[PDB]
Amino acid sequence: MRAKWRKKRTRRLKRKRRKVRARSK
Amino acid sequence: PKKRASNGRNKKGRGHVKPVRCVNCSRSVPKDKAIKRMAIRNIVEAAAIRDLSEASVYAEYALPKTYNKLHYCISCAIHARIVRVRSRTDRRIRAPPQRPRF
Amino acid sequence: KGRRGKNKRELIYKEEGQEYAQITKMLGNGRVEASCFDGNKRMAHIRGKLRKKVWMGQGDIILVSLRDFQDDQCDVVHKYNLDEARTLKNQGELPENAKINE
Amino acid sequence: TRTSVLADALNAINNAEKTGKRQVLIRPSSKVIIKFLQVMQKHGYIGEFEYIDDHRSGKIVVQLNGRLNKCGVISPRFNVKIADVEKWTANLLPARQFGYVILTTSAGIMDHEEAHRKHVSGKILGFVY
Amino acid sequence: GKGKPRGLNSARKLRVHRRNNRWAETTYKKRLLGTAFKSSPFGGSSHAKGIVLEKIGIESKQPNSAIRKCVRVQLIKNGKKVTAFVPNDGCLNFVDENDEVLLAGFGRKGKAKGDIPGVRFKVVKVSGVSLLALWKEKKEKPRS
RNA sequence: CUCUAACUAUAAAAAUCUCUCUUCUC
RNA sequence: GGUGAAAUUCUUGGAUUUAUUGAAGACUAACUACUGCGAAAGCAUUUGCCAAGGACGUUUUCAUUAAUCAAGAACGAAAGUUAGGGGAUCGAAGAUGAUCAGAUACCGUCGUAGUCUUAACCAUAAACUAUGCCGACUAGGGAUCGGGUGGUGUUUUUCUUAUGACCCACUCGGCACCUUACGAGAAAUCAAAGUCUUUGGGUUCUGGGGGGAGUAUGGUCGCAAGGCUGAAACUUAAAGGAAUUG
RNA sequence: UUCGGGUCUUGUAAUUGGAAUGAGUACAAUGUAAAUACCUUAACGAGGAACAACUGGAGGGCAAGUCUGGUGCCAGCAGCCGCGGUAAUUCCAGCUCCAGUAGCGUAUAUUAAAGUUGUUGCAGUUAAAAAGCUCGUAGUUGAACUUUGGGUCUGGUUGUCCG
RNA sequence: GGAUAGUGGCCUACCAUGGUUUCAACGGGUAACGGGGAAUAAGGGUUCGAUUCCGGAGAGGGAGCCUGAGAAACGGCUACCA
Ligand SMILES: [Mg+2]
Ligand SMILES: [Mg+2]
Ligand SMILES: [Mg+2]
Ligand SMILES: [Mg+2]
Ligand SMILES: [Mg+2]
Ligand SMILES: [Mg+2]
Ligand SMILES: [Mg+2]
Ligand SMILES: [Mg+2]
Ligand SMILES: [Mg+2]
Ligand SMILES: [Mg+2]
Ligand SMILES: [Mg+2]
Ligand SMILES: [Mg+2]
Ligand SMILES: [Mg+2]
Ligand SMILES: [Mg+2]
Ligand SMILES: [Mg+2]
Ligand SMILES: [Mg+2]
Ligand SMILES: [Mg+2]
Ligand SMILES: [Mg+2]
Ligand SMILES: [Mg+2]
Ligand SMILES: [Mg+2]
Ligand SMILES: [Mg+2]
Ligand SMILES: [Mg+2]
Ligand SMILES: [Mg+2]
Ligand SMILES: [Mg+2]
Ligand SMILES: [Mg+2]
Ligand SMILES: [Mg+2]
Ligand SMILES: [Mg+2]
Ligand SMILES: [Mg+2]
Ligand SMILES: [Mg+2]
Ligand SMILES: [Mg+2]
Ligand SMILES: [Mg+2]
Ligand SMILES: [Mg+2]
Ligand SMILES: [Mg+2]
Ligand SMILES: [Mg+2]
Ligand SMILES: [Mg+2]
Ligand SMILES: [Mg+2]
Ligand SMILES: [Mg+2]
Ligand SMILES: [Mg+2]
Ligand SMILES: [Mg+2]
Ligand SMILES: [Mg+2]
Ligand SMILES: [Mg+2]
Ligand SMILES: [Mg+2]
Ligand SMILES: [Zn+2]
Repeated sequence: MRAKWRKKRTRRLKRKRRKVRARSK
Repeated sequence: PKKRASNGRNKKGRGHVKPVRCVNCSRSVPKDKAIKRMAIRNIVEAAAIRDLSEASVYAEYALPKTYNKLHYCISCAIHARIVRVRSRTDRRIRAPPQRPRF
Repeated sequence: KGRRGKNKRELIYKEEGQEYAQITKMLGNGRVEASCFDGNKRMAHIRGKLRKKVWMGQGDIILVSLRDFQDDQCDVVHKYNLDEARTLKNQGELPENAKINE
Repeated sequence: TRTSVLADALNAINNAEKTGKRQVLIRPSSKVIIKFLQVMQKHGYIGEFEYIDDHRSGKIVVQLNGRLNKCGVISPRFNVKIADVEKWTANLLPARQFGYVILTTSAGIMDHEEAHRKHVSGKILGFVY
Repeated sequence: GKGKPRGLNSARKLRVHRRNNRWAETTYKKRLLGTAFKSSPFGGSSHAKGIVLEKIGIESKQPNSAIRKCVRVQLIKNGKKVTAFVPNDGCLNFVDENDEVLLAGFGRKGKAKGDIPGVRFKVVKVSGVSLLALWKEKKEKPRS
């Protein structure tokens, strides 16, 4: 992979999981 | 590996240069890696001067020339044959092609 | 690419710990899974001398040897190319609950 | 900024010697260089050399004879025992048949053999051979 | 030049800076952190007695094809579960599952040797007696 | 031992690839 | 129109061009270079104001006031976020008409946020010269920029001196360049990447096989985007660098 | 002149002798508090001197086999590179041979190797790595210069001529 | 001032606001008793030190104490906890 798009994928994963954190509270 | 000692940019001590659009594909390129040609030409082609010459008022008219630079992205410069893919020891020769006619 | 290669046989019957099985789907990494004619779904590994020499696909009766210590897995040995499979169905060594024809 | 003028002096000496020159211009010219060069000269790596007044820090110009091979300075002037002298001699000098570790002693600037015969030892300065 | 300090009174950093860079060597990091004591079921032990559960065949990697006769085992000393290898030809059928087996290292400092994926350990002693003793017909399994 | 003049004008589409890798000593 | 070819789209309410004007915001073409300024980002119409700085000149002034620097701080491209102002161009999203097997991609037209601003966050970039800063030395050659040197110098022109602009020989500083190795490097190459086994000028900050992974977790800054800090379990005999021949 | 005396030696033989002796027994004595054991010593105690040396290994690393038979990408070996798919110098055996030797073989640690933790002694252009840039406390380091030469006597320690 | 055999916030009363710390305090971990040492070896170092010697600590865990010059003893007591 281009490291750029792997970083983007992990970044979006982080955003989704932190929205999960926010919705859980 | 560093391909060109001059880094193939010709900036070398300026930080950042304004960009200029390519003339064919309009790709923005730094105004120094911006291969550039003086397109000076007679307004009429030499093949058709004679028809103009003997069929015109104002005997011995100036017949001016049109002037403009052309700025290419290097992709266009290579494909449109403006710049060739030279060899190694022949890369460090920067003199233009021996003044095409002299 | 046959120049790189090593370049009417008969069937072989199961012998004391091997069974005819019908592949149900082809799994990745070079594995496969097949129904043995016992009411069981076992996991077969495509053996050497077999990997990229002779191919196999879904719906193909094929010989597989069991491993005496772990029955849940097994390794496939000998393939049957669609005409002695009918013969296998004929001789009745394996139950005829599974007919495969196109 | 310049930190140890002796290092600059010896670096100029080595650079100009390697290129094959015969004279060297030492710029800062402090006591320690003068003593160093007298030790050098009495050993013979250097010919008749010269100091110059400047009303400020002076200057040195030193004649060579190509006799030298390499000089050098151990800039952090390490505390050497009378015992650890052999350690430095082994680690710096080519072969004990010759070579001289130059160190400052309670007597003064002094090569290692003088230090051992006077039975004194101080801080190490450089190494010449 | 040589961008580390060289003054007499710089000793401190020359120590502490090294005290930082030592954290690069994996050996040193394992030794100070004691990762051999939390992970790596051998709590620093070169050998451990476990109970065998089942005998498995494990595939091999690309250039080598063969069914390596490995064996699951749960270690008494911690209760963890690992996979080991039987280091001779006719010795898998010496295990007699649900048996006390003594496990040792496997020749690569807590790694996988050769072409046996997902294993870390040999097998040396089975039912008290050493496995190589059985494979040389010098002693016999008690079968108790 | 005297010098610095020419010049042109192209781009449509074309994806994938199963083994088998093997010595240098007089 | 537009393209490789085409269509979408606008057009006898006359589109396209042909002239005058006027509005808006935009940018400052060509001058534009192996040239300049700045700490770096970056900086290009004119003019005035505001303060600032480099270098050069100095038989001027003080006398170690110096260098790098954990901690702390200021700037910090573009995109982004607030809010208010503007709203041309160009264009993420979306809408389209093509190509293709599919193409919600590359080509083609419209079009939102942005693109420009005004105060505040963001502090990341291949923020690259992939060369930390301050020192001293070492080889030949030219030009070029800034200053200052000397010409019985040239045209300048105001008769003549003065300037300015040039020519020469300089010198100090700056971006750089060419040749070479007699130094290095593993080489590509470097005038520093030399003065390093003949191993010591002063100094900060980084790395210890590759993956796991800049991920897990805890802090910490931020509204948010996210940034700084930062592993391990585990998995492998390679990954990687430069060059050679095909 | 082919010789061949093996004339001088070395080895190789299930040929063949007589020497020598301990491990073991054991009279005793010593040894000890008592004793064992050792140190002595009667008498016993070597012929295949069965009174029997193992442990790993023979592709490379690395000393030693391209010998035989078996298995046939299976079993297995292999710390790494790799061997094995019908002629296996790598498995499994037999025969030879290598290495160490009453020792040798593993496994997890640690040390030298490791100039792969670098203070002596590492790299930072691209192989990992120079903070985006600057200021700045602590830390680190920080220009040169303030009695050097001369004269004497004299103590010795070395090599002189040597007594 | 008390208490100690005796100095001492050692403790009590009344005062004052000081003490240490980026020269790493405080906190956390140590499968750490400290040391004489052992392995290792061009030089420089790295690791280990439960243990033949020296100190210290403890006698299941904590506390309390009599006797005695000497113990907060443990093959000496008291109590709690296991
Ligand atoms: Mg600059
Ligand atoms: Mg160019
Ligand atoms: Mg053929
Ligand atoms: Mg298989
Ligand atoms: Mg397909
Ligand atoms: Mg019109
Ligand atoms: Mg302009
Ligand atoms: Mg300019
Ligand atoms: Mg900071
Ligand atoms: Mg913006
Ligand atoms: Mg479409
Ligand atoms: Mg689109
Ligand atoms: Mg588009
Ligand atoms: Mg548009
Ligand atoms: Mg970054
Ligand atoms: Mg790593
Ligand atoms: Mg990663
Ligand atoms: Mg986090
Ligand atoms: Mg390459
Ligand atoms: Mg024997
Ligand atoms: Mg073997
Ligand atoms: Mg053997
Ligand atoms: Mg060999
Ligand atoms: Mg064979
Ligand atoms: Mg063998
Ligand atoms: Mg060594
Ligand atoms: Mg290294
Ligand atoms: Mg890279
Ligand atoms: Mg890299
Ligand atoms: Mg960088
Ligand atoms: Mg930088
Ligand atoms: Mg300071
Ligand atoms: Mg000084
Ligand atoms: Mg300790
Ligand atoms: Mg200890
Ligand atoms: Mg003791
Ligand atoms: Mg006690
Ligand atoms: Mg107990
Ligand atoms: Mg008494
Ligand atoms: Mg007690
Ligand atoms: Mg007691
Ligand atoms: Mg009692
Ligand atoms: Zn272009």
